[PDB]
Parts: sequence; C-alpha cells; structure tokens
Amino acid sequence: DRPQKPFDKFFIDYIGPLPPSQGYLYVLVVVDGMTGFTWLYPTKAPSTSATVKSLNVLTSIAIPKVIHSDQGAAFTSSTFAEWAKERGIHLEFSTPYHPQSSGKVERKNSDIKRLLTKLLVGRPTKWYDLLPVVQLALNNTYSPVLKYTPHQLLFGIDSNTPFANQDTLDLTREEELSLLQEIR
Amino acid sequence: DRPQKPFDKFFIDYIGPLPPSQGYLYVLVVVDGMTGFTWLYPTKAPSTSATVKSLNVLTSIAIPKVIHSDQGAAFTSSTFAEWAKERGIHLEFSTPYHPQSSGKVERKNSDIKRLLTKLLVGRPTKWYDLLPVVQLALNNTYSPVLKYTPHQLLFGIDSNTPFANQDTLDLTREEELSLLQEIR
Amino acid sequence: AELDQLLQGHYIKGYPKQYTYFLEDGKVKVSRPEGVKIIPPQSDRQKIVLQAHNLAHTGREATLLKIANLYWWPNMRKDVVKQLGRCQQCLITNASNKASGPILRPDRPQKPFDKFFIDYIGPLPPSQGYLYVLVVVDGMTGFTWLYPTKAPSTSATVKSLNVLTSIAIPKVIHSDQGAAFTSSTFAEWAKERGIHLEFSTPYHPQSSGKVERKNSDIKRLLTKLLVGRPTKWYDLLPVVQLALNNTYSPVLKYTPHQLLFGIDSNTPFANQDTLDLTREEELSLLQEIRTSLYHPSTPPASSRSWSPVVGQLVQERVARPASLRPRWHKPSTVLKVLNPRTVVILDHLGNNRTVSIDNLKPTSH
Amino acid sequence: AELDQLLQGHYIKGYPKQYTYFLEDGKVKVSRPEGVKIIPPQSDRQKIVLQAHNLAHTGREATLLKIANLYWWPNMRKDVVKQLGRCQQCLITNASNKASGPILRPDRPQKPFDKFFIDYIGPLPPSQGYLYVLVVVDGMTGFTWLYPTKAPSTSATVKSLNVLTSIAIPKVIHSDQGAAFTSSTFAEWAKERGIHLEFSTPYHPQSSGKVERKNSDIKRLLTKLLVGRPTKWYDLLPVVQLALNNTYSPVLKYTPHQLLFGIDSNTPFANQDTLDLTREEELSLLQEIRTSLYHPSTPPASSRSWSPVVGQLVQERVARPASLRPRWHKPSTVLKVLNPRTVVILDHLGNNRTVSIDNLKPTSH
DNA sequence: CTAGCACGTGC
DNA sequence: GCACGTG
DNA sequence: TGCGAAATTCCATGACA
DNA sequence: ATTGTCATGGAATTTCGCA
DNA sequence: CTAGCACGTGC
DNA sequence: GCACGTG
DNA sequence: TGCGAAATTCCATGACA
DNA sequence: ATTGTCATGGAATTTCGCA
Ligand SMILES: [Mg+2]
Ligand SMILES: [Mg+2]
Ligand SMILES: [Mg+2]
Ligand SMILES: [Mg+2]
Ligand SMILES: [Zn+2]
Ligand SMILES: [Zn+2]
Repeated sequence: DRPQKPFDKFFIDYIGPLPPSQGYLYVLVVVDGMTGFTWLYPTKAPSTSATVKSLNVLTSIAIPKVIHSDQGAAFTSSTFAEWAKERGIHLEFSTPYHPQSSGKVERKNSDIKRLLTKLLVGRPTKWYDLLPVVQLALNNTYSPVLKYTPHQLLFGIDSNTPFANQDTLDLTREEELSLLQEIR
Repeated sequence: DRPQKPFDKFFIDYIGPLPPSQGYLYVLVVVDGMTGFTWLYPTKAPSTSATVKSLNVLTSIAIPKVIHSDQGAAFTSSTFAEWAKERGIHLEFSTPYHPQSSGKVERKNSDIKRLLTKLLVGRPTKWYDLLPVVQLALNNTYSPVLKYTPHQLLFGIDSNTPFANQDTLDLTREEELSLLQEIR
Repeated sequence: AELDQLLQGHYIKGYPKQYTYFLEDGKVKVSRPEGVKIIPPQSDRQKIVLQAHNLAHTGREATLLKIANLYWWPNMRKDVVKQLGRCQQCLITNASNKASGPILRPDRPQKPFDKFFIDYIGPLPPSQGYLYVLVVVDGMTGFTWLYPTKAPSTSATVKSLNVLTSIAIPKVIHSDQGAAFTSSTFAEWAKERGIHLEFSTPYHPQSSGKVERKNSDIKRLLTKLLVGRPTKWYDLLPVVQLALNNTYSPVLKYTPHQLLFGIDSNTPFANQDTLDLTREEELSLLQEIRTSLYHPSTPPASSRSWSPVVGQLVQERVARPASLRPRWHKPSTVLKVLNPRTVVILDHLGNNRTVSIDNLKPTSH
Repeated sequence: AELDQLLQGHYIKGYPKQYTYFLEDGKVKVSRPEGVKIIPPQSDRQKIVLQAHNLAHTGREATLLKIANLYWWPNMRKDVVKQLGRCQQCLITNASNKASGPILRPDRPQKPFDKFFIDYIGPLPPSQGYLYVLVVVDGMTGFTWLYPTKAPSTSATVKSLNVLTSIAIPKVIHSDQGAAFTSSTFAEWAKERGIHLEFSTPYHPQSSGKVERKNSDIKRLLTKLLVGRPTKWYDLLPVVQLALNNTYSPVLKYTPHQLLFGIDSNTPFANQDTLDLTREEELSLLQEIRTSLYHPSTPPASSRSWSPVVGQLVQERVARPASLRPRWHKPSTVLKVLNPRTVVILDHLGNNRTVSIDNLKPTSH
C-alpha cells in the first residue's frame, strides 16, 4: 500500500560468458526496481566472490532493502547469504525455471542484452571500455509507461548527457553476417 | 673641553710571548680610556692579522673613535692603517721608547700584567681558560681615583659578579721559588 | 649654494624664518629644540638617506631617526620614502602589513553533477600496496566518492573517474593545479566527455575548500577508526565513504545522500518521513529542499585590508623560496580584476597569470 | 516495563500527557508533530545512542538527528552527550572549539644582563664550513650577540658563551628545551657560574619570543644583503650584529646599543645629544630612560576562550603525531595553575609536566 | 603532499 | 637523463 | 499570557591544505 | 582564465507543556 | 630545525 | 648501536 | 586662537618559530 | 618548574609656523 521507492529492490543477474575483454568474461547486472536505474559490473566469473567484490562497491553508494535474483549458484551460496545478512539485506529468489521481476525490469534487462549484443558485433573483445557508455545510455533514455528517464527518477534532475537519439538496437544486414562468422 | 666618554679612545698593546696555551702565545690588551674597561684577546702572534682578527670581533660590539698604541710592528703596518681607515678609526701612536697613556690606563695595564703573572705561576700552560675570569676580575674592581668599577661606568649598573675580595696580587714565598725554577 | 640665502638672512619656502642658521666647520647649521643639526645641500641629501637606510635596510621611522641624529632639512620623510620605494631589496624581502579582503562565498551549485571538486590525499601509510586516495566531492550535495590509488597520476584519475562517471557526467570538474589534473592527457579525457575543467589559482588550497574540508572529515574518521590498531586504511575506505555520505550536516539538516537521492537507502537509522508520498511528490519536495539551502555570507572586512585595482603595482609571493632568499617577486601590474579576490597579472616571467590576492601584497611607497 | 503505564494512560515525569502513546508491531510508539516515533525502554537507549554515534563518530546534533529518524524519548541529548563524553576516540581526535586566553606580556627585565634569551638558527646553507648561528639576546636592552657554529651542541654553546660572558655574567639564561640547553653538561656550566637556567614550556616558541623575533630580523637582513649573490653568510654575521644593535626601535625611540651603554660608539650617524654632559650625568639619564620604557598590555580576550582551573580535565596536544593518529593525549588533570597561561599537569606518562595552555584543550562533555 | 635532519639521554 | 612548476 | 526548562539555533574555532 | 568550508560544543535564543 | 617526495612538462 | 623527546 | 600641512604617534599585520 | 615580540607603513592625531 506504500508507493514503490528507489532502493526498495535491486534485481541482480549475470550475463555471460562473453568473449574475453581485458580478462573479464561476465557482466553483473543490477537494476533498481522503482527507477529502472542500471549498474553494470564486469567480473571474471559468476561466483559469489565476484558478486561480493562488485556489490561491495555498489553498497558503498546505496544499500537496497531487498536483493532479488534467479537461483544462480553465486546468489544461493551460504557466503552470499551471510554477506546479505551482515548488511541487513533481505534476499529474494524466483522459483527455478520461472524468472520473474516486473514489466519495467524485464524490459530494461531486455534492452541491456540487446544493447550489449549490438556493440559486441564489431568489437567482440573491446566491450570492457564501453560499459560506462552502455550504462549512461540505458540510464538516460525515456521509459514507455512513465515519461521520466531512470536518471531523472533517481536524482530528480535532467542529465548532462541526454541521449536524444533512440537508435535501432536491431541488427543491420552487414552486422548479422559478420556476427554469423564469429563462430566459424 | 668636552668630558671624556667611553669609546673615545681604546688603548691597545700586546703582551708576550707567553708559554703556549692551547696553541696561543700572546694577549692583545684593549683598554677603554674613560672607563678602564678591559678586553683581552689571545693570539698566536703579535701580527697585523691577529690584531685584525681580534679587533674585528671587538668592533662588532663597539667602534672607538681613536685607537692608541706603541709603534709596534702590528700597529704600524699599512694593512692595519687601511683597516682603521675603512672603519673610520683614527690611529694614534706614542713616540718610540716613550710609551704614554694616562694614570688610569697605566694603572689598569699594570694590574693586567701583574694579575696574569700571578695566575701563570702554577699554571704556565692553562692561562687560556682563565682569560674570562681575568677580564671579569679587572672589570669588577673599584678604582682609586673614582668610586666606580669599569663595569659600572660602561653599563650604568652593578655587576652580577662583584669582586668583593681585593686580593694580594703580589707573589707569595712558595710562588716566587716555583716561578724561579720555571727557567731551570 | 641655495643655502647661501639662509646664512645671509633671506627666506626660502620650507625653512622657518624664526630659526637662526649659522656656519661652523665648513657646514651650514641650525639651532633646533632637539639640539644643533647639520643642513646638507639638496645635492647631498639623496646619498645621505641612502647611507642611513643601507646600514640595516630600515623602514621609515628607523631610517629617519638615524638621519636625524646629525641632520635636519624640510620634509625629511618625503626623501626617505622616496628611497624606500626604490630599494629593490626591501620591496622583495619586507612583509606586508595589509590583510587580504574578505573571502568570497561562491553560490552552491544548483544541481547535483553541476560541479565536482577533486583532490588527492597522501602519501598515507602503505596499505595493501596503496598510498593515495582520490577524493571526488559533488559541489551541490556534498556526496563524496573515495578511490584508493598507488599514485596521484592522471592515469589513476582517469581509471577512477571512468567508474564514477558510469553513474553520471558532471558539467564541471574543479581541481588544484596538481600535475595529475593539468596534463594534456586529462585535458583530452575531459574534452571527449564534454566536461569543462576549472582550476584553482596556484598555492591556494582555500579554492578547493569543498574537497579539502571533506579531506578533513575523511582523515578524522579514519584516524578514530584506527585507534589502537595498525594504520591499515584500504579496507575502511568504503565504510568511511558510506558513513560520511549519510552524516547529517547540522547547519543544513540533511545528509549528502538525502540531498543526492531525496530518500535514505537501507542504512542504519534510515529516515522514513516520506514513506507515504509517491516518488513524484518526493522529488518535488527534494527540489524545494535543494533551492532553500542556507547560504553563508562574506565576513566583515578587517580594519586594514586592501582590494586590488586595475593598474596597481602588486607583488606575487615567491612560491617556494630557498633559505635566506626573498619571499616576494619584483613588482608587477594588475592587468584584470576577475573579482575582489582574484586577479590577472603580467608576472615576473612575462606571462598572464591568474592569482589569488592572498598570494599578493600591494607594493608600498 | 515502565512504559506500560503510558499505554494504559497513566502519567510519568518527562512524557507529556497531551500525547497519545499506542502499540504497534511489538513496539511502544508516539504520535509527534514531526511524525510517529518509536519509544525504546530505558534499558535499550544507551545502546541505541552508541550505535548511532559509531556510524561516523558524530557530535551532538549530527548524532541526535540520526536517532531522531526512528526514535523519540525525554531528554535525548542528555543521553547523547553522556556517550560523547565516554567515546575515547572522539575525545582524542576531535578539535577544540575554545581559544586560548589572552597572552601575557611579561615585564621587561630591569637591568642589562638580568635575563638572556638564547636560540639556534639553522641549518643554513653551508658557509665556510658553518651551518648554525647561536643568537643571544639580552632581555632588557635587546642587544644581540651572534655566534656561528658547526652544530647546535652544548659544546659549541659553552665555547660561544665563554666569549660573551667575558664581558659580563647574566643572572638568568632562558632557552627552549633544545637538547643543547637541557644537557647536564650545560646545567653544570651554568651552575659553576651562578647563572640560573630557565626553560620555555615545550612546543611553544612564543615563550622565546624575544630571541625568536630577533631571529626574524637577523634573517631578513641577511636575506637582503645576499640578494643576487650566493648565500654565503658567515662573513656577514659581524656586520649584521653591529647593524641591528644600532637600529632604532621606533616604539622605544632607542637602539639596543643606546640602551646598553647610554652612548653611541663610532658608528655611522652616531647620536651626540649628550656630548656636553659628564658620564655621570649621562648614566643617570640612562637610568631614567631604562625605567620609563613603553610596556605593552595583554590584548582583549576572544569571545570564546578558556582559562584553566585547578582540578580541570584537560588534554595535551600530541607533539608529533604519526599520519592518521590522534592529535591529543588522554584527559589529564590540572595540578597547579602557574599563571593564566601556564599549567602543571600529571601527564599521560604519569609525570608532572609544565605546559603552555596553547598546547591544551579542555576535555568536553 | 610529508618526510627527514639535529642533539643529549637512557636500554 | 635533468630542471622546473605545483601539491 | 506567563514561567522553567528543554529544544533548537547560533557561531567562533580549527583543520583540510 | 576565477571564488573557502563545515563539524563541533558551549551559549544565546526560542519553543513547549502546563497553568 | 628544513628537508624531501610525487607528477607531467619541456632541453 | 637504537628509540625517544625537543627544535 | 585658528588654519593647513608636516611631524609624530598609533597600531594591525606578519614572521620568528 | 613558568609568561610572545617588534619592524613596518598607511591612517589618525598632534604639533608647529604663521597670522
Ligand atoms: Mg542468471
Ligand atoms: Mg707592546
Ligand atoms: Mg591537491
Ligand atoms: Mg630553539
Ligand atoms: Zn633597503
Ligand atoms: Zn566517537
């Protein structure tokens, strides 16, 4: 009955393995439920350690009341449970094989996978240096349901980097073929 | 017709050679004419250099209008003359073989030679460390003609080291004999 | 020569008539209530004042008192200060006796991310191989990010800021003229991102007051947390960052976190006044909070201060003078007055230089 | 437990009656004009204040504002300052916000040679093998003797002073607690001569103000004289000594030479007012001059200063704190109050120690 | 930005 | 490498 | 519409350099 | 072309609970 | 008591 | 020799 | 018993640490 | 058991030469 707020819920998940970029292989995805704000941390493994290393950074900024994830091994470990308990964070798991978040979080997360894959095309190995730009883009693009960007909802101001261009996010013809060759 | 003042005239002279004391052989005697105040500097030679070294110290304190001396070689040199001229000091020489100063300066200078010789008796080689005490003694003992000490006349105050004891200044019997042996 | 008139009994402007001016020992002399003094001919006075001043390079009165021992003439001090004004050694060695004007208190940035203030702390005791901390303070909120580095380099600053600017890009970053921040490498990194670099006047940490003051708090917390324990701070940085970002500023009645996000996160003693409002209602409440913040005002000037004027002769303090060397450069001219505390000078090396008035004295005489 | 009375509707001192105190989620709660707050049982409050304070070791208001987010109870701040008073880390790390009292201005010594002030300057640039200068200032006159040394040792001090004390012996020699002056060797040298040694409170150069201030003049002259010339000062010492001893102090209207001897020697611009007086007439004129010298008075206190009281809890500033370490020792007690600016404390190592109040803060709370 | 040097003193 | 400007 | 005390605000001080 | 800042704790002032 | 370190920049 | 207290 | 200007005194400021 | 100081130069005030 209370209106949703930032820091109410962080939706976390791993993406990968990706092609190696400066020795990194995975992306940890953190999405704030209320605002759609996304943090992306690169890791070497979908492990409790990497998760803890990265989230220890994020939680120096802000601590969520709740973290939500799939039943991934990194998030179901005892170590991760004790980590969360120490910081007063409640852990929440979706039942196995039935991932669930919200329309907003399903849509941002879809955007992420698609945005990552589009830039990963010519640059299979240079994705590390691009994580800042990705994150800025996602966070400065206008929601369908509400009129505001995530940035707007989190900070209560315009951004100094407004992504005026919505682009295609779909693959072009030349991109599709040079991406098909990536395997062969 | 103007009354005599401190710094009007310094009477300088050498005493020695003495027995070597920490490599020193002579005493340069500086007596202020008006006050009887005595400075004594040890030197290695009755030379213009030594005279200049020592007087460069004294003249950082006070500069005499006039310096007076016998026709000693150290004081008649060109170098010493230029030294004096640079500092605006007039040089004054007694005619040769006729030394002359004043009753007061003749009497202090007599005191010095006698005081030095009394302490030089048991200590022919330790006289260097004693020069401070000698100087303090001479400067804190009451004049016959006037009631004041040199210290008193120079600074306008009592000293913190009043030499209440006038001593003998003459030699004792044991002193006379151990001084006669000094040669043999 | 022009003194002949006096001995005869004629009058000249400057010499009072009721005085008797006679001749002795080749010199013109006057009887004065302080005694009899020599009057030198005008052609000899400039050198007399020079001789007197040079004995110990004394200022006005201490120079006048020497000259007055032997001489009198009309307007002695006018001649004296003329000398003082031309003694290169006094001008570049003497202290100022004029205080700087009152400090400015620049407007708080309007929005978060408008202006960042940055600085390096250290060296610190080596901790897990690390020696320095990059402190980034957001002007409006005070929200602060701490990054541990192995050196105060551009390269470590870039790496650190790439992480930070993943959240948001600032309009401006202000720093001191640290080599790390003035490199063309950092110039390009900032240009590429549309960030304008703004720099403090040199030798003037006041100008990074926002971050410097934050350094104080960081160190004070670290210190306390390390009492009776070896000084290994690397693992404590995140704790301190978070702690300070959530600490109330009694004067504001808000934490930099609260000023950044408009709501506490899940930290101890989280404020929950707004639990019943929608985020929208919360954000507009935040908007009013940000605009209604207390802004301090410049203090009253001191009784004897100076404010710089275009064209004024002025001297920059020698940054780092060697032992027994002057503390001031030669006089320079004020080219532009940026505000009552900042100035452009054509400096001693012949370049336009922006300087704080605290690093200046007005040339005297 | 004692909160049961409230829920029932009974009254207890400290809890205003016009408020409604209900129960929710196991906790006793009150409706307040700032919102609804939790009232903890007295037995839980001491730990709540501890938790809130410890997040960033905040003082009164910044601690209160955290607690106030979730809780209310009567006299919250009384409990808060109780905590602040018992936090060892805040007490030994926090700065004072109380200024020292007004400085004393001790009587000028009456006579020359009553009190000498001594100090070492250096290291200086090596000049003819020499690195330091022993500065000896006579309190009454200001007359100053400069001795060049190769080290700030006792041995060089003794040698230097044997030369000086050939002229005259002082009653007292005052110095800082430099190793050269606190050695038992120097203790004996002084005893043998009937000179009493008097020492500044530690880390308080103010207390050697007479000689320190003279160091300023020495350096300033040396500097000027060495402009555009390599910094070889050894040969200039005698020049500077003599120069400064004959320099007028505008406030006094006399030179330290004049105050020492009552007459100029043969230096440039020698004063000759007394040429007609006998020495006796001159000496009594000197006597009146010495007694009639200007004596400055203590300034007005600052609006928020402290003066120490016997029995007061007080903290000595840590002389030379390591990086990230506290700047204050644990609280100590004022044993004796020597004057309103000097105090004896039983120090942190369990010894009687004489200290300046500038190196103290009053323990707070 | 803070480090180091100097001396005398006491295991 | 090395001297300078700024922290 | 007034009193005592608690709560709040004021603000000099010092340390970041 | 750039510019001091703010936590701290006694003290001064205001607010509040109760008549 | 003052020295030194650090970086980036320009012969 | 080495650690400390003061400049 | 007054005016203008020069002479003197006043005193905040900074550097010795 | 010990304690700030004083040169400096604009500004404020006083003194002085002349009516
Ligand atoms: Mg997954
Ligand atoms: Mg002879
Ligand atoms: Mg810096
Ligand atoms: Mg000292
Ligand atoms: Zn000069
Ligand atoms: Zn604490």
